[PDB]
Amino acid sequence: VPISPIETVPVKLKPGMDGPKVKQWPLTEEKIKALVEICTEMEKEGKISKIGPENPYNTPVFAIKKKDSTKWRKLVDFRELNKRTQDFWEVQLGIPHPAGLKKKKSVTVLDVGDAYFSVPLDEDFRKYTAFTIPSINNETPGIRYQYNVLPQGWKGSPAIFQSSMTKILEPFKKQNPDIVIYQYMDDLYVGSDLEIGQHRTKIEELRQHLLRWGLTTPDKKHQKEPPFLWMGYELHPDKWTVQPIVLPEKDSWTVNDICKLVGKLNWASQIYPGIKVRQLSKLLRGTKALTEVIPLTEEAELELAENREILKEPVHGVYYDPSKDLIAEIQKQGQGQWTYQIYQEPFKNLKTGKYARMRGAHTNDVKQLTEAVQKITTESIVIWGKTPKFKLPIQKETWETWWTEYWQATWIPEWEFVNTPPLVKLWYQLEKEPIVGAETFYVDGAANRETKLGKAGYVTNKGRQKVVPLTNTTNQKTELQAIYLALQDSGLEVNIVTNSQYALGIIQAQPDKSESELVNQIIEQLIKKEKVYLAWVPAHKGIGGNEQVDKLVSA
Amino acid sequence: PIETVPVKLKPGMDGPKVKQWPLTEEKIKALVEICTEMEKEGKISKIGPENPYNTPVFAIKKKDSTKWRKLVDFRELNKRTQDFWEVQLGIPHPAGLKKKKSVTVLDVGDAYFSVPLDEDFRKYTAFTIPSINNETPGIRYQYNVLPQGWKGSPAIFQSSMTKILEPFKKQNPDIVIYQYMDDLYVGSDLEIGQHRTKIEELRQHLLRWGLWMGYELHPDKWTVQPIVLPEKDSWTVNDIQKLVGKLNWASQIYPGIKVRQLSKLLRGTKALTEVIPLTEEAELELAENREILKEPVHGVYYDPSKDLIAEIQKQGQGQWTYQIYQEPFKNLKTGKYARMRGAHTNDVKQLTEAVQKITTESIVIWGKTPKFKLPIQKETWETWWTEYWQATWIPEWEFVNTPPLVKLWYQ
DNA sequence: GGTCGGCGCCCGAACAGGGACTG
DNA sequence: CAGTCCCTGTTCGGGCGCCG
Ligand SMILES: Nc1ncnc2c1ncn2CCN[C@H](CP(=O)(O)O)C(=O)O
Ligand SMILES: [Mn+2]
Repeated sequence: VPISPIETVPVKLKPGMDGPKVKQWPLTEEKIKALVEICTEMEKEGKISKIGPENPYNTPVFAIKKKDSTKWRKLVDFRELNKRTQDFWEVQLGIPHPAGLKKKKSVTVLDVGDAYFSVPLDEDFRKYTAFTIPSINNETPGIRYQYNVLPQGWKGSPAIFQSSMTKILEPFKKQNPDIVIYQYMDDLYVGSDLEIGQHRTKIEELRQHLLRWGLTTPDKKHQKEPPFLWMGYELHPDKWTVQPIVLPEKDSWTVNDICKLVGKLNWASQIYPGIKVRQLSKLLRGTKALTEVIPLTEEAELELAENREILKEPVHGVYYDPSKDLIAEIQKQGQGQWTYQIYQEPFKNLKTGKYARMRGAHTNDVKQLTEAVQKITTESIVIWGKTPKFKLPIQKETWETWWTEYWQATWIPEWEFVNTPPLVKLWYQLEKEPIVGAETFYVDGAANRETKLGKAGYVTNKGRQKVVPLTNTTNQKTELQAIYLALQDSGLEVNIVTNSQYALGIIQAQPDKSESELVNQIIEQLIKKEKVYLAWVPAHKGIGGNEQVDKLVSA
Repeated sequence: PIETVPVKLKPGMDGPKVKQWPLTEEKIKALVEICTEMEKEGKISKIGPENPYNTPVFAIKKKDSTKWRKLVDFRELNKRTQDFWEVQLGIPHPAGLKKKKSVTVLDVGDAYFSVPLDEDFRKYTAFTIPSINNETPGIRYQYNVLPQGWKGSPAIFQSSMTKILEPFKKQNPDIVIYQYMDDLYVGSDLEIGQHRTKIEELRQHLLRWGLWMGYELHPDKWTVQPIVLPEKDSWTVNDIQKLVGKLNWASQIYPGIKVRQLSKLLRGTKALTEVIPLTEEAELELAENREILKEPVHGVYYDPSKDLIAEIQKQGQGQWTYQIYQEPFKNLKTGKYARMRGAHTNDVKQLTEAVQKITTESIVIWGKTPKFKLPIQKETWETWWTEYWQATWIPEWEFVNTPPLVKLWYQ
């Protein structure tokens, strides 16, 4: 076997584990023909070699159909080899996005043929890549081969290729510095601001520099005319858009078809704005089976019909202009949902997206808005390497009042206000000093860990009082219930004194939504009030009316 | 042509496996240049995906410094080689450094590139440079000399360092010199003028051996923030209630705190704003508790084996309090920072500045770096913290969310 | 078909750490 | 007191999409 012009990568098994010795699958006769046709051809080019009984290893093998071609693809079930192979550190830190591309005078795209089959494998490793090809007869001993290159199906093959590819492109990139080469696996986006005459010169220079190392650039896959097809997009000299997206239209929906739908909805959310998957993902919660049929809810059928109408009209993105600033703007779509658009010129979207993660039981729009900005800021630095300027539906004074008082550290980058309802605002403000002329409520709750019963009430400075029996409760539920009562039976200004740390904390974080029903009722009574002041005291210390009520709700 | 000091990981431990976080444009260009230069000077060399170990990398600018400085987050590596730089080749801590009138810090990380690293240990120094929009896969490197930011670097270089400092420590025996990571802490009681002169004497004393910085400290001017009680002339029910809760929360630190007489003033179910006169027995319980808060805690003392832990409280209006302890309620040092950079406009910049100011005091006083309990969400911190870092070291931290109890540290 | 790797989303289950009350 | 459980937040395992 001849020597490959590319450097090899040393690979070891994990210390203390031998190669795989697993039985071969039974194969259909249509795939056995497709395999031996590819097995014998790759043996001629020096890509696989026969082995005798000196190779005690074995691994399964199969084949699937390639997309839009009569040729078959060969894959290896290395599930037992990959377990005992050494760990690798991948180099593909993310997927490139067309919004980060800069306007280039000349563009060229090409894809090399049989990428993994043009890069060699380490020598000392090929013994563990043993497999059997079952003949058409179950009695024929079968032809045992072993791989010589990167097997499609091995966990180290993609990592080895991308590193070997970058090492071969460095001498071309070092001699051609102003040639932007987006390198993703085998596909090469090549752009330059040189004149279209000198462009094709560097094209063949690279097509000959790649050929020197065993990399063929077929003229079948060569692309010199726009629109280019790159990473599942269409690249025009001024605009770009995703390749068409096809959604299933099943009459009887299963759980798998929702995930196939939800997954494609998230992929479309990068340029198609306003996509919502709140109610469609509400179908997947607590579901037991993957093929279980699920009837579409009324709120889910509406969400699907809206997304279908959005996919009807054509949308397109633009490219990144490093001269003008980056802009991102968010909107409050639904309760727990957000959508944003990034652009440089108005209505010329670079990309869109959505944030809808619910963190914690108790939250407010200002908490969620901050969480969305961070999701956008990280996303932008990935693609453009900078932080965009933000247009937020929150008043400047509304944000100022929040972060100055909040006990956590929180901050938002350079932003400006935009008057697009619904505006994020704090629905209520706890006073900082007690209110003169307001009734003072000393509340406490208590419950029994076994009986799940308890009381919750209050005493006031005006002689008012109440205690309520409670069922199926905990000590924490009572202490909140004691506050809910004080808010119900008070005027428009009320001072409340509790000895529950758990209750005071949740309320001071000014939540406007919650998973617990009792919290939502407490929030509702707080918005009706004009002035509310809370305070904390240590229980069982004989304090004001706190002891009197600690003994009233004691049982 | 220098022999390599052989090092090994702590037994039963694999190398660090931390992903590289996304970086801005100005940082990636600052790394590509420095790595191209360091590769040309043989300090680093490119590697491949066969190395399963990796470590984050990013760049900074020190205070009032234009040049970019490469920095590596070797925290996960230093946790996995801790037996080397504490048992075999440990650096003593001068107890008199904290008592000096002025101390200056010097970036001496340039000298570590003169010593080669152990070959079997270069596998665990791998890092990856990201590209904007993932134009190219990860450009990887590994260190061929002593890396900046490691813990084993000042331990291997300690023998060569002492011989460089002896001609200066002999001429100036009254000057304290401490080496922590890529920084050299020099403390003297000289006047501020001739202090800066001896610094340049050492800057040239180090340049002739193959090495520049300058940051001034004043450890004698470091104060502690005691627990204070409000001195009012008229108290309401709410004032006394807040006072008791504060005095009760402090009673865990000072065991001699009592609230018996004050709780008797809160006998009736009185309105909060109602003014309550202070009884004769209560006015004395208030005065006695004020003096106990002046006294230092009984039984508090630093333990070299225990880890340092520090908490930070955001007090609003640019105010920040902090405490350093090893055991609960046994605080080694309290304090308060005010009017830092980013005051009244950026919390994260202030919190980053506070972590640096606190960590610096930890190196001067104990020679250790504390693990931080930070009042910020994990996602809010891991996004913005690198944008305001100005130090060559990085402490460990964790994220908390304790709502305000009763203001125990700030009035 | 039931291969690898990367990144993204959504879910539930498992993990974990602090606060009140109890033998 | 150590032993809980009440509550809340995090981490990870497992589906689909997308790319090659
Ligand atoms: N489903 C798949 N499983 C494994 N590896 C795959 C794959 N889709 C693409 N690749 C790598 C590139 N493959 C082509 C030729 P083929 O598609 O015949 O493998 C090339 O190497 O350029
Ligand atoms: Mn290809």
